[PDB]
Formats: sequence, C-alpha cells, structure tokens
Amino acid sequence: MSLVYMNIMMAFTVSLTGLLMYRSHLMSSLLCLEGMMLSLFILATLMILNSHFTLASMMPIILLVFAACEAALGLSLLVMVSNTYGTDYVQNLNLLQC
Amino acid sequence: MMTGRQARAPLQFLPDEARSLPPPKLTDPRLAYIGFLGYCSGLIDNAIRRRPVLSAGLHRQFLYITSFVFVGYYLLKRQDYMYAVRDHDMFSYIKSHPEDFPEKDKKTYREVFEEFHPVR
Amino acid sequence: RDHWIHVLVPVGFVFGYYLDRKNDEKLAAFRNKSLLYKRELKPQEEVTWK
Amino acid sequence: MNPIILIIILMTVMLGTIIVMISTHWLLIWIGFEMNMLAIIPIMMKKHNPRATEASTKYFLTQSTASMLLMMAIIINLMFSGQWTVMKLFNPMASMLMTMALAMKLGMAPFHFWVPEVTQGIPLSSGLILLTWQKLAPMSVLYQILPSINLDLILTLSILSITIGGWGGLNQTQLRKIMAYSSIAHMGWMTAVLLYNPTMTLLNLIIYIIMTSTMFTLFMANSTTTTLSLSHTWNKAPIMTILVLITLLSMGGLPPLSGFMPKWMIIQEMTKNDSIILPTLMAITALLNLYFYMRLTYSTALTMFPSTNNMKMKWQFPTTKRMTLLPTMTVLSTMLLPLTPILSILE
Amino acid sequence: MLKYIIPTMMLMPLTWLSKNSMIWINTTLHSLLISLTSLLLLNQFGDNSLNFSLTFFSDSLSTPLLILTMWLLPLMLMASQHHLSKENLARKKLFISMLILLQLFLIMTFTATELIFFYIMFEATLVPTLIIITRWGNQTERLNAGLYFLFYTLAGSLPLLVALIYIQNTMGSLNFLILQYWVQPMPNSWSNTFMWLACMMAFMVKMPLYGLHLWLPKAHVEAPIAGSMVLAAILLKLGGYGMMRITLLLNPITDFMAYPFIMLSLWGMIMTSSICLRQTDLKSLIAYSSVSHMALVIVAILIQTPWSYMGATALMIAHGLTSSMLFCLANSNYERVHSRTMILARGLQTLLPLMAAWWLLASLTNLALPPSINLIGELFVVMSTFSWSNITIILMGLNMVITALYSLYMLITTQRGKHTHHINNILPSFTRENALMSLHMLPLLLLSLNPKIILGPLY
Amino acid sequence: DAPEKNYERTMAILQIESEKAELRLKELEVRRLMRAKGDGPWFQYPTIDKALIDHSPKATPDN
Amino acid sequence: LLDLIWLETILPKTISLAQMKMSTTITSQKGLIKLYFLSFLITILISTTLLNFHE
Amino acid sequence: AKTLLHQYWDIPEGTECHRKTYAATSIGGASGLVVSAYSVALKTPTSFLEGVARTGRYTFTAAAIGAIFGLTSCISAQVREKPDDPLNYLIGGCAGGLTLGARTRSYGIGAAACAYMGLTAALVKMGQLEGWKVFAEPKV
Amino acid sequence: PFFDVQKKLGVDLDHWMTIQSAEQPHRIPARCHAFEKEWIECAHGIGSIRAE
Repeated sequence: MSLVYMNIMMAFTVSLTGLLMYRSHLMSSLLCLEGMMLSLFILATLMILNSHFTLASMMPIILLVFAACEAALGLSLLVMVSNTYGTDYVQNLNLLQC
Repeated sequence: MMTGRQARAPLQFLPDEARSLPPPKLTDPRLAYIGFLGYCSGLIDNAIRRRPVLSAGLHRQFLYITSFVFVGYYLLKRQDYMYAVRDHDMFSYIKSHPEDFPEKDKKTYREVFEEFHPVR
Repeated sequence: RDHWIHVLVPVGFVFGYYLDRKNDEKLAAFRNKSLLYKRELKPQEEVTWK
Repeated sequence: MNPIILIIILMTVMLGTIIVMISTHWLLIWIGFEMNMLAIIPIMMKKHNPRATEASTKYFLTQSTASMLLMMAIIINLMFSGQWTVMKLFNPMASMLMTMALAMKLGMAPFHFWVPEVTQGIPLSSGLILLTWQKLAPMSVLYQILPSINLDLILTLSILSITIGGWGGLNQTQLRKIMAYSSIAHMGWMTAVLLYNPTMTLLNLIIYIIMTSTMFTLFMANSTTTTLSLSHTWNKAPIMTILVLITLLSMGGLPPLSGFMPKWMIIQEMTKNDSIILPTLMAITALLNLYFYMRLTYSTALTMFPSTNNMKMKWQFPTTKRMTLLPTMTVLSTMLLPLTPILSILE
Repeated sequence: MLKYIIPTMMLMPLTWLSKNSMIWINTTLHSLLISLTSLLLLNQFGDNSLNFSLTFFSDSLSTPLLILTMWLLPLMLMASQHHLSKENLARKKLFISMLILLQLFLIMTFTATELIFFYIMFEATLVPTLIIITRWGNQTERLNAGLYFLFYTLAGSLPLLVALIYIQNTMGSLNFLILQYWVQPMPNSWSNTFMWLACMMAFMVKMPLYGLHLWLPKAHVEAPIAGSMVLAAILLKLGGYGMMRITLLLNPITDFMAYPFIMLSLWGMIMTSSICLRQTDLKSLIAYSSVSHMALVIVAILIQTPWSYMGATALMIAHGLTSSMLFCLANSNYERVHSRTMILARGLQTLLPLMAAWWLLASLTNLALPPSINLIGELFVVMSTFSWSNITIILMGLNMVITALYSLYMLITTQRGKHTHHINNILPSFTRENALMSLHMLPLLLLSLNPKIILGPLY
Repeated sequence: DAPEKNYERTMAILQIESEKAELRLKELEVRRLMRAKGDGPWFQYPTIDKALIDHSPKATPDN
Repeated sequence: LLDLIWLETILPKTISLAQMKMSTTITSQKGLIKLYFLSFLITILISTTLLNFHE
Repeated sequence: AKTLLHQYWDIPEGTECHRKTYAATSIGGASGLVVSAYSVALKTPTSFLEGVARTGRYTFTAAAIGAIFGLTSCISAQVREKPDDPLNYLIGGCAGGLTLGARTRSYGIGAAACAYMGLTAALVKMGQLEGWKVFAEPKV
Repeated sequence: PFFDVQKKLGVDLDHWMTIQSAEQPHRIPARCHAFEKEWIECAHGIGSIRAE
C-alpha cells in the first residue's frame, strides 16, 4: 500500500510505546494518548479523502470531538491527582497495591 | 449458531410461527417449579427484613409467585419455540442433503463379528 | 384437623404414587405390542395393564 | 451527588452500552464506548477520596488505551475493506488489535492489572456496575466479530485469565479484590467458549451477572468490604450468612446450583469440537476459585467468628437499605439448574 | 421413584412446621414410614430391572443401597438428637434439613437412569455433607477436613464430567439402559487409558482407594455422628455403585488397567488394617477399618466376575450397617468421657453390660463372623480373587487375621480390663442409645436369614 | 407392578431414549456440515445488505 | 511415614504449597501503573513477534 | 515461536541428537526470555546489571532445562529403539526437573519438577501420538 | 447481543455511513463504487462462509 500510511501507523506505534512506557509524568502520558488520537485522525482522513468516500468526511471530526472531550476528562483526573499529591507523578498512585 | 435464522426478523420474542406450536399447560412442572421459586423469593424477602416468614405480606408473596409464573410462561414458550426451530432446521438440512446422510446398511449380529474378550 | 402435620408425608406418598401411575400411562407405547406378551384381548377389557 | 444528575449519568452509562449493542457502524461502537467511560467516571468518584481518584485514573488510562486501539483496528478495517459494517474484520491485524482492545476493556489477563485496583478503589455499587454492566458491551462486540477472531489468541487470553483469576484470589482478604479476581476467571470462562458456541457465552454472562449482583448486593446490605467485617454478619443478620453461603457455593460451580450450569455447558460445547484437554484444565483451575469462595464461607457462615460489644446496639435496628431484588437474585443464582434448557432463549 | 422423592421433600415442611419439642419425633416417625415404604423396590425380576420412567429405574444393585439409605435417616436423627439438644431451634431444623436433603440427593443418585444425572446428584451429595461436617463438627480440624473432603472429590470428579460428556457426544446417550445395548469395546490406546482414568478416579477417591484415602480419617472423625453415619454407610458406596455402572463401558481395557489399582487395594487392605492395630483414636480406628473394608470392594469391582460383584454389593450393605453401628458405639462412649482417645475409658463392660454386648456383636460382624452378610461378602470376594490369582489368598488371609486382631483389640481395650478410676460420669445406657444399636444390628442379623436381596443384579 | 407392565414400559423407555440418541448424533452431524459448508440456516454470519446501495446516476459516469 | 507423611505430602500438601506460591507470585505487584503498561507493551510485542497472532 | 516447535517436531525420535538438543534449547530459551521480560516488567530490578543478571539466570535456567530434556529424550530413544514411546519423554522430563532443581539449588523442588514435568512431557508425547488438540478448531 | 433495533423499528440510525455505495450528498461517487457494489451484490444473503 501507500507510503504515507507506513509513517502514520508508525507514528501511532511510537506514541503507543511512549504511552505504554511511563517515565514520571501523567501529563506526558496524556500527551502520548492525544498523539495516538492525532495519528488516528490523520490516518482516517487520508483514507477517506483518498477513497472519495463523501459521508465519512464527518467521521474524523466526530473522532476529534469525542477524544478531546476524553482528553478533558483525563486532564480533570490529573488535576484531582495533582491537588491530592502536589505533583502529577504516576509513582504517587500506588495506594491500591493493598 | 442459529443467529442467521432470527436475523431476517429481529427482536421478536415470540414469532408468528411460534403460534403453530402448542403452548405449555398451566400445570407444567417447569412452570410450577418457577412458581415455587416465586414462593422462595417471597420467603427470602420476608426473612431478610425480619418479617414473619410464612405469614407477613401474603399479597407480596402472591405477587412474587404470580410474577415468576408470568415471566416463566413466556420463557417456556420461547424455549419450546427455539428447540422446535432447531429440529425443523435439522430435518430440512437432512432432507436437502441426502448425499451427506446415507441410510445405513444395518447388519444383524449373525454377520457382525465382535472380538470376545474373556474375563478370567 | 388437630393433627394436620401427620398427613404431609403420607399424602406426599399418595401423590407420588399417583404421579408414577400417571407416568405409566405416558409410557404405554408398547402396551400389548411386545413380541413376548402380545395377545388377543379378553372380553370386557380394553387395556392389558394400567 | 444530585439524584437527578445521578439518574442522568446512569442513563448515559446505559445509553453508551445500548449504542454499542444496537449500532451497525464502527464509529458508533467507538462512540458508545467513549460515552460509557465518560459517564461512568463520576460513579467511581462518588465519595471523593484519593483511592477513588486513583482508581478512576487507572480506569481512564486503560479504557482510553483500549478505545484508541479499537479505533486503530477500525481504521485498518476501513483500509482493507472500504466500509464500516460491524461484522467480521477483513484483516488479521485489525482482528488482533480489536481482540486486544476488548481484552483490555474486559480486564482479561494479561491486561487484567487494573481490575482489582480499580474495584478496590471504588464503592460497592460502582464496583457492581463495573463488574456486571461494563462486561456487556465488549462481549457484544466479541459476539459480532467472532468469524474473524483468532482462535489461539482468544484461548490464550481465556486460559490465562482463568489461571490468573484463580491464583489472584487466593491471597486476598478484601472482598472487592476477591470479586475482581472472580471476574477475571469468569471472563476467561466466557471467552473460552465464544468461538465454539456464543450462546453458552451469553449463558455464562447472564449467570455471572446474576451471581455477582447477588454478592455485591449482600455486601452492600451488610456494609462489609473485608473478609473480617463479613465475619461479624452471623451476630447481626444470620439470614445473610445463609445467602452468602449458598451464593458462594453457587459461584464455585457446585451442583445442584446454577453456577454449575455455565461451566457444565461450556465443557459440554468444547468437547463437541474435539477439545478435551482444555475444558479439563479449565475445570481443574476453577477449583482455586472454589477454594477462596470456601475460605469466605468458613469465615462467614460455617463458623462463628468473635464479634465485639457494640454489635448489641446494632441488634436494635433493622436494615433500612433498599435491598433491591436480593431475594430474586438469590433464588436465581442458586435454584436455576432444573431450568437448564432455558438457555435456548438466548439462541 | 417419585413416590419416595415426594415424601422426602415433604419432610422439609414436616421439620419446619413442627412444634419445637416435636421436630425430632415427627421426622423420626415419618422417615421410618418412608423406610417401611422402601421395601416396594424389591419388585425385582431375573431378566429385567425395575424400570420406572425415563429418569428413574432400580435394579437389584441400587435397591439395597436405597433401602439402607432410607433406613439410615431415622437412625441419624436418633443418634444426633442428644448432642444437638442445646442447639438453637433454627440451627436444629437446619441440621435436620441437611440430613433430609442428603437423603433426597442419594435416593435419586442411586436411581439415576442417565449418567450425567447420576453425576449431578453424586456431586450434589457433597454440599449437605460439607455443611454438616464444617458446621456441626466438634473440634478445630473440621474446616480442614471439609477442605480435604471437598477437594479430593472435585479433583477426581471434574475429569469424570468431561468423560461423561464425551460419551454423550460419542454414543449419543448416557442412558445406562441404552448403554447396556450400545456398548462398544474400548481398545488399547492412550486416549482410552485416560478415558479409563477419568471414568474411574472419582469413584476411586469416593471408595476410597489406598493412597487417596486421606480425606477420610479426617472427614469421618471430625464430622458429627450423623455425618459419620452417612459418610461410612452410603457415601463410600456411591463410589462402588458408580464403578459397577461405569465399568460396563470400559472393556476390555479394564483387564490391564486394573492391575495398579488392584495392587493398591490388595496392599492397602493390609496397610490400613495394620494402621488400625496402632490407633489411639477410636473413631480413626473405625475410619481406617472402613478403608480396609472398601479395598476389597475395589478389588471385586476391578476383577468383574459375578461372584465378585455379588460379594461386593453384599459387603457394601454389610459394611454400611456395621460401620454405622461402630461409629454409634464410639459416640455412645464419647458422650460420656468427652474424648475420642481409646485408652482413656477402659473396663466399660463392668459398667455397661448390654452396651458391651452391642460392642461384642459389632466387633463380631466387623471380623466377618459367619453366617453374617459381612462374611458372605468377604467370602465371595475371596472366592473371586482366588479365581483371579491363586496367590491373592495370602493377602486376603493376612487381612482377615489383622482384621480379627484390631476388632477384638478395640473390644478388649474399650470394654475389658480394670475400669478407669478417675472417670465417674459413666451414665447408664439410655433407651435411645440401645435402640440405636439394635436398629443397626437386628436388620444386619435378619439379613443372614434371607440374603438374596443384597446380592445385586446378578444373583 | 406386573412383568408385562415393567417389560413394555421398558420398551417404550428404550424407544424414546434411542430416538433421542439418534437425534443427538444427527444434530452433531448437521452442525458439523453447516459450519463446514455454510449453506444451512445456521452459521449465517451477516453480510452487507444490498438495499443500502444507491443506484441513481451519480456525478461522474464511470462507476 | 506413609499415611501421615508421604501420602499427605505428595498429593495435597505439595499442590497446596504450589498454589500458595503461585498466588504469592501473582499478587506481589507494587501498584505501579508504569510497570503494568510496560508489561502490556511486552505482551503486545510477544503477540506480534513471538506468537504470530496478527498472521 | 511456532517455527521453533516445527523445527523441533519434524525430526524423528532418536535420530539427530544435536539438532534435537539445540531446538529444545532454543524453545526453552525463548520461554526463559518471555519469563525474563515479564519478570523485569512487573518486578523492577534495582539496576541494569541486576536486570540482565535476572534475565540471564532465567533464560539459561530454562534453556538448560530444554537442553537436558532434548538430550535425555533423544539418547533414550536411541538406546531403547522405541521412538513412538512416551517413556522417553518421561525420562527427559525428569532430567529437566532435576535440572530445574539443580538450578534452584534444592532437592525437593527437583523431585516435584521431575514428577510433574515428566508427566507433562509424557502427556505431550501422547498428544503427538493420538493427535490431541489443545487449541482445537471449532467444527460443530 | 446485536439487538437490531434499527431493523425492528425501521429507523436508519447509521446504515447511511456504513458503505461507500450508499446514498451520497449530491450523488458523489466513491472511487471504488462499482467494485464495492459488485462485492456487496455478490455476497448478499449467502452469509460470510459462502461469501469468503
């Protein structure tokens, strides 16, 4: 298949392995999650414009709206975690081991 | 398995060909067992709230019994419908494919040689 | 009845005996049809066993 | 929480599940999962303590990652099929990614690592919603995509879920973690029979939801979150010990109870397809589930643990909790095995 | 069989609607009426089994186990009403409900026409037994004993479920009456080897086999007396019943699959009798005696000659009555000295002479004194194992010597010698206790007069 | 009961159970053939409804 | 030696201790989200490269 | 890792011992790498050298198990001249169990691993003989 | 649990974006309209097993 699809899928997997390997910050995790969304947006858009599939032109907008509302939910979770522990570190979220 | 059968007409609890089937009698032992489950639900409902178990809320025990019988009657109708559908599809598929269901040449035990294994 | 509890188990046995004798009617597909016990019916008799 | 806002948010949870269950388009499936997560996040944060914020954050990260892998599977499907019908997937990579995404949404092993943490972090009613209602929509999608599900993948996830949910509950004394590892083992049982007969999958899901709803409703009505707090139930309400006894004996798969029905039908439909080793190892592995269930019955109903003095004051007060459908769910979770051929209504 | 299932279920409202001083008398009376009614199952024929319905039938194997089961319930109610006298009324009704429900499961376990119904009832008999042991057991070890009792049986029986559903998919049916005519030979393969193990190991655990018997001297000891009675008298014989059904299907592979288990049981009847020679616990001595007696039943089923099946079903009925009476005698001393240590209460014939007569007769039936059906079953198993191999007479005779030794050692230790001085709460024998002993022993002696009703389908 | 009653009742029982066993073996064979070949009323996993297709003259002719 | 030690050791005690040890290996997690998602990445890498579930 | 199992099971028993031992070693080493990867995943080692030490220890342990398993099974099939026989894999599984006991430096672990891994390898050989499927394809 | 509410009630909630050969705004053809129409009209009604 086309050459740009390789780079957009590899961008998804790069932001995936970034999201699947935390360093310290939950904000960087959410940045990797929305980079995954960005790569999904571009990949869906290139398919739908390439195919001239007219009605699915509204599909990436619905993807963008739902996942940005999801991002707002995640930022509010990070804000409540930061008001609990002072930072946004994922090593502070370890109370549920016991 | 039978999901393509009930896909031409979706979300029908009892289709129109279910009425060709005889309904369960109201003295069905399955339906009487479901009524016994209604009575048991009434007894547990009197027990968890520390009411007298056999006496209190006879209207409530009777609505438990009635509601379980009422749901279970239609459940038994759908059960008998789906097994009738299963047998109907089985027999029509056997009829449409005789090459896959050959009528077996049955031999009698005067020709059948079975190896005898002595217990000694 | 003052002693109504002493007829739970005996009436239960009578009811189970009745249901066994009722099920014997549903299992009557070979009544007077077995090759060992088939026979002509005696007069004033419609079934060989109940 | 405002009761109006509570009712609207629970209707939105149910709406997202229904949108997954009825829709024929993959975008609407993804929309239903998004709406479902977005609405269930306040139910987990109902009490506003740091364990609920941690549980909601872990749940958000897992379900968000699964939703993005679901959309990647959908996008690879749009590449290799040019369409959007919710049916079989026209690429094994899309099938693998969607099976991974649904395994993350169900919390099946080895994506199971959120379920006991999130279930411990949240109340018993929200844990009930998470372990019963949130299993409905991904099992519906797995019910629809099964002509393209890889067999080795789904059975690996299934047996790994059964084994890890067996060994996980043996170390636990918190009731919510016991129910979560019970969830992992039973989701393994559900997905093991999926490609063989998905009607038995729906039977296992329905019997599981009945029994788990019974156990969470008993744990709510007794206000017990640990083993040792459940141990005081004999001196407070002795009927509750009987009900948790018969429901834990049911969930262990003992005849003549209805928790034996799903695993017996699963073994019944897996031996038809010439699989003998796998349902036998699954059945032997479920004895671990039965072991920690019998541990809870020993601590609750079969022995009398020591109570304290302040229980005498609680003797003077009845339960004013709405124990909604608790006798009905207790009867259906135990006395349904004579009605085992009722499963044909799910055909 | 519905005329026995329905009154056993009607014993539940009979035990929950009874007056609070009447809940033992009513259940005892109506379970004695059910036990009287049990004798209608002796309508047996030389060719056909008594085939009731699509669900229930009774040949001459299941019929003595049924009559023994329906006879055991009033005796368990008599045995267990003294130590549960100070119990709560609701917990007393729950105990009686567990006994009635275990009888209800057993009477449609033995009559199961189809084998998966047998499996469901067979594994349903765990739950009231488990509740009885772990709830009304006396010491600390009842919880561990309930664990061993549950998890040996389910570990053995969950392969049996896969085996029976495999036979259901292959033969098309698990009806035993159809499988009497559609049985195919089971040849030598590894698939059929594990088929044999899956069909047999559950019942080997339930008998118990030697080496797998470790659930038994904790479950039979840590139970109450009604639990010990039902476990010794019926629940070991579920295994032999299932073996005699399921070995229809396992031919000719049993003719070489039986050798390790025949070695295990022929050596286990020596080793467990030797264990009985050195027991300090009287109740554990009776438990290992039960293992020693059921080893012969295992050998008799595995050699599958007609004399072996006749002796095995006679020995199952005889051992049910004898072991139930030995546990009841042990309870009659435990309710006085409050210890199961056998060396503690000595010289009891000087204090309880008629109870010592009951000890003498149960020890004589334990050592298989002719013409008791103990000796009939013992002797027919010895005849068939001699025809199997002539060198098994050494092990059978050495077992009989050790059996006589531990039986009369039990008798001499508890009943003879100088009495223990510091024990002074040795009450006289109650009428309940002597009536319990006689209702065990007198059917066991009357069955020597007409022993043909306990010799199975092939008398 | 008589030996006649027990005998002929046993024959009815054996007929009913042998017929159920033959129907179970046929049910397994029907399921195997319908999953293998896919031409029965069972295992009909859905395809796209062709009523959704627009058959109008579009904007460009080459389609 | 047989029937308090070895026949108790071979079937029930060793199996109980093995399931105890596996239960302690499963539930000895440190509650760290980093480690669980790193294990998820290792899972996806094994499923692609080592188990060929995408093929 | 399916090709590891193919390049193991293609060879007849008791014929080509070096390739049998090397293929079983590679199967065991792949298993040890999977266990090592999940071990350094869920349990953080204190250092990079600690992590590669755990990886090397687990991988060499399972690879030595596979090596002594394949060696003992193929040599027993040579010296006993019965290739279609699960007793050879019983002997190889006990050799691998004693290998796991020697790597864990304990005798009772070695006896338990001998018994259960020998029974498991015997079961795998019987599944190769009668054609037992663990991931059986849905047919009805 | 594909509860086909759309076919039950006759509503068209999402069948319109489902395929490329559906009704499009201003009758715009997809670049593979004919190929998708041929594959759908082939595979219609015969199920997935016969359609593959």
